[PDB]
Amino acid sequence: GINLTPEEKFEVFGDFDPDQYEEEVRERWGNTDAYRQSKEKTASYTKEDWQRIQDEADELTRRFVALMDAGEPADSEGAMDAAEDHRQGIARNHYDCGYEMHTCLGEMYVSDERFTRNIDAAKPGLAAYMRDAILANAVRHTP
Amino acid sequence: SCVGXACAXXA
Repeated sequence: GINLTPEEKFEVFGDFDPDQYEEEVRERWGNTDAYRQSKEKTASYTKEDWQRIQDEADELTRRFVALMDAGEPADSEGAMDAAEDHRQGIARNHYDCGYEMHTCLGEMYVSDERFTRNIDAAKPGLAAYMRDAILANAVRHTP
Repeated sequence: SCVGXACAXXA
């Protein structure tokens, strides 16, 4: 997958060691089909591809988080769009985390506080703010 | 899907 050095992972994922939980991930659910299409895609991913996503993810926080500051609802145009923006970013970055799939991530993310703590490192409750943004976004699209 | 710890997935 990532096949990076502790130093690259640091320059790329910051103070986050995903590799250590590589095989540990499947322990949680390890039953998805998407993950199969992703592994094929992440098979050769390099630090660049991985860093490209981080700088991209950082951007996601300021705007999302900034929305929170303004006190605007998550199902707001700006928020939901942000959600649709997240979708295409994580989808084209692994295989194509569809809308229905993108949602599965939203909530299954609130369950494990390990993700939250690592994700919320930017701000508490962000996970909830995104899920609703993604959920709503999926609704306006859903037939 | 796609990782266990911040953002990709499978469900």
